[PDB]
Amino acid sequence: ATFVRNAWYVAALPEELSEKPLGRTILDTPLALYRQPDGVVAALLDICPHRFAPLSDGILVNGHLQCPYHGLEFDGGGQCVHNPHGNGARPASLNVRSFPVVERDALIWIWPGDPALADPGAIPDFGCRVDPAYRTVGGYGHVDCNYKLLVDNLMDLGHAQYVHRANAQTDAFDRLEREVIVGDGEIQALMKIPGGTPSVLMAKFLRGANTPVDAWNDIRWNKVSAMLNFIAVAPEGTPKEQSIHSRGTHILTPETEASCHYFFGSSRNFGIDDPEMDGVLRSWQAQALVKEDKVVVEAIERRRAYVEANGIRPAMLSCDEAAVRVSREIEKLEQLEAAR
Amino acid sequence: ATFVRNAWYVAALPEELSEKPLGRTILDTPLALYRQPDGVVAALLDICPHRFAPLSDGILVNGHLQCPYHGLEFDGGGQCVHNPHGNGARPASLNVRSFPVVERDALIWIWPGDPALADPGAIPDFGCRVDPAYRTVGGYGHVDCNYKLLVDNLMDEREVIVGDGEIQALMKIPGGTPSVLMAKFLPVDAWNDIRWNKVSAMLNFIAVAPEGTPKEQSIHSRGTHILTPETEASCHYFFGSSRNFGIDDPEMDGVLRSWQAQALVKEDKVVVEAIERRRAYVEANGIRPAMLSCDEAAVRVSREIEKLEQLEAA
Amino acid sequence: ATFVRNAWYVAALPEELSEKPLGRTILDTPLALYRQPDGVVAALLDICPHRFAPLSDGILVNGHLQCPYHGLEFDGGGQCVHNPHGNGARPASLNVRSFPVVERDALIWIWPGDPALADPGAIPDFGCRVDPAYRTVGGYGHVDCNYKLLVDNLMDLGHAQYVHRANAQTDAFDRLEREVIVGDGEIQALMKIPGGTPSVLMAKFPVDAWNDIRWNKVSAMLNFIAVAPEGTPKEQSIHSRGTHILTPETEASCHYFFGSSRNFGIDDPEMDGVLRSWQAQALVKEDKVVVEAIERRRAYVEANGIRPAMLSCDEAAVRVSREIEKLEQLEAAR
Ligand code: FES
Ligand code: FES
Ligand code: FES
Ligand SMILES: [Fe+3]
Ligand SMILES: [Fe+3]
Repeated sequence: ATFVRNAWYVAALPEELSEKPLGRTILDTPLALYRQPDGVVAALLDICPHRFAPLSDGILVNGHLQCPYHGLEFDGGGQCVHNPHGNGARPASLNVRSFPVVERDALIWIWPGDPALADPGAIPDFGCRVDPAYRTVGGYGHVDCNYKLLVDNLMDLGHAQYVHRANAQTDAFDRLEREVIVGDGEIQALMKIPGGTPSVLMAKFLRGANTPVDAWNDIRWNKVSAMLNFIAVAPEGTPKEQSIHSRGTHILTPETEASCHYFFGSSRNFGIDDPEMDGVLRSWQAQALVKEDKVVVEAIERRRAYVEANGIRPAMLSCDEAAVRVSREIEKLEQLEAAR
Repeated sequence: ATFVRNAWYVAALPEELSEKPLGRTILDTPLALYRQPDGVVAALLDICPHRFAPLSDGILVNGHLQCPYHGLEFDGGGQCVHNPHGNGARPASLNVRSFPVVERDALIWIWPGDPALADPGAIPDFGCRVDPAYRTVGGYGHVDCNYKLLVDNLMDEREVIVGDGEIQALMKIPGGTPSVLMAKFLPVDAWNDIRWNKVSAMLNFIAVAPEGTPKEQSIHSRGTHILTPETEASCHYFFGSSRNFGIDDPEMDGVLRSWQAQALVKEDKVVVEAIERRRAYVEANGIRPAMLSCDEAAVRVSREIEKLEQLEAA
Repeated sequence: ATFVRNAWYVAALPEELSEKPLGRTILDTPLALYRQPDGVVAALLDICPHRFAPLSDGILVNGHLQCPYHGLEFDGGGQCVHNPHGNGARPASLNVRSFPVVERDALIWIWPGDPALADPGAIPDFGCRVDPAYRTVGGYGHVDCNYKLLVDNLMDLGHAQYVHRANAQTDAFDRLEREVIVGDGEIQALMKIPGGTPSVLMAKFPVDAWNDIRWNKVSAMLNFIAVAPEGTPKEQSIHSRGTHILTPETEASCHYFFGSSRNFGIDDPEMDGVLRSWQAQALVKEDKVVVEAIERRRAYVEANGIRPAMLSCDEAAVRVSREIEKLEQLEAAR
């Protein structure tokens, strides 16, 4: 598998983690992820340097992760801090690899490449997730596809018109206005849907109001595979910036070449103290993201062998510009990294 | 990934198909099989030309299959007939592969190979299946073995008659014994014949009459036994019978629709699936099967298949 | 992948075998194992020479294994003895491979390698299993690891302080002493565990305990777990001699034959229960979970050239591992 290792990836949502380790593989690298007694998250290679047992099946002893096999103890920097055996000697050979972690924007970011190069300034901005003006709900999904298929999915949100038609179909789809803005390490795909009846989802945002609206569904990509969308709806002619909206976290992290982790969320500026609106967004996430999109991209992954064996290449449509530009940027990053 | 692609295979029974597409893989080729509003069956490659979504997860829009991902619509010839996006242009690059398909003898026949060579006149004759003189019932099953194993099993006064892409194994038993099924409709002759056509389509003839009687006027069933490879190690099995006895008996219909009664009893499925699991060992150790006297027809068939494979190798 | 094929392996416990065949794969070789009416065990390649059906799914007819598919019948030497078809001729091509088998010490040993070379004198000694002075209970487990991982597990029995902490803990761990003695195709790790409080298990039979293990090539081990009052001679201890015998199934899976042969409470059903409970919990659950997890990490370890870092407890396991690697490479280079 080719992955871009010198980049930050979301490995977990903070609420997934505790003093009980979580074993999760990112970029074909098995990790043991836990929150220490002092609250700091650690990420260790989930392979004990002694005989390769899963540290993730161990427990904390004195805030130190104890290997379940012969009881070596490790701190969050991977240092072996206790060896129960013989003279108890702890040479550097017993230290386990530790991965840089930044807990930011209610995300656990990990750097899986050269730890010397881990630069917190490179972490994409998802500040809305911790902004008290936004209400955020979301979760985790596992998907049996190459993460690039879900990047493709997200970078053409037009797919919602079909894949999510029961919730997302608009009668103004024929009048979509698209632009693509290309920045440095960042690409935006903008979509405005002018003058339509609100979709079923947008009508729920508005609490049933069914008169004509403008809607937007923009998305921002940052390398490698972190996206933030803007789903918004307002009375015709009222500015974007004044709209009720959800900024959607859509972040992918490769697991294996043919599987990935999907971290999703909605950060909304409306109905902030409304458990029933929470439910609308959670049920949307459960149906759209973890069911419908999964089913499409997992089917596409199953067709990979045929496509490759037969030299089949995708045929592009007018809606693909942003997805293609992103795909080419990822490929470029992949090749740059394969040189190092 | 060794198949004989240049041949007609059954992909479905007609009763499986409707305006809701069926996704089924034959010879490692995923198909979307559906009936258009005019009744006519279409068979498209189950891979959208845009981004490779399963067209079989789509629905018809004005009789045209719509990709479930971004809404490209296709006709039964695979032509893209609507592009929702932008200027709506439909360059030839948006067309999807369509397979030669013939509905005949209550079977859906598909040609997975070189479409230039697909001659509908070469489709095997299963006419009994739509002959009103016969009551025809049957069904479908899936098996986790190479189809050749089931062909071998099927093909096991004798005579074996060998022709070009057809082989017949005939057996007559004078003073023979009615099958349990037929006994009650009767000093008998019995017949058990089977006909193979390339690659894996068989029709048997199981019959009993008073001695003397033209086997053509016997009490008899003609059994449909048609295999289609799914992967190298799995197959589809279409079975059925066309009978001239008890034609209005629904209980008889029932037992003749049973997979285990008519096609493959569980104990034999266990055996053939186990044989498939021994393939790796057999190949690694250069082990070849040892044939018995009962294998004569199966061997002849096996050799013809291998020749057809070898042709396609280049 | 690479196995030591020229060696005896346990393929079954005798109690697993009957006139109903058992299909089991050893060293990537599928076998049909059964007991003939005269009591003699046969082991045939589980691939009918006709069309490759599992003979192990058939039954015996007049003491002969009958293929379930078209009913060829075979004797214990693999000779085809009946062909129900045609003239019933039995050409030599119908015979099936039969493997050398020795039933000894309440074990079924099979030689999967060059049959010219199978010397029954080479089978290691597990005589306690049929010694009237000992009571033996045990069984079979399947494990999704390469057998060498479970050899490691068994040869460093100081994982029991952690993996088996609920049953096997003892404070005296601080003060382990462990002696490795190397012999010819045989390695032992010995151990006094002195003056200590007994582990939960020991209590179920201040104490001295011992926990020795003997390995013989390829992967056959017998341990010695013993406790006695402080100051008591190792040899007057109540003890269990543990059968711990591994046989490769595939590159990444194995068969585990375990047993306890004890010299105490030998008429006592409650003790049977303590031992069978330990075997169930320790060997088939806890150790299984660890080694199966390590197996899953193999791809990463190999891809990244990672080598193990050894501790003071590892000598015996390392010596054994070196001997197996040596046998494995000695064979593949011929
Ligand atoms: S494998 Fe971790 S201490 Fe031995
Ligand atoms: S994958 Fe079919 S329209 Fe996009
Ligand atoms: S496969 Fe055993 S008798 Fe035919
Ligand atoms: Fe979606
Ligand atoms: Fe253990």
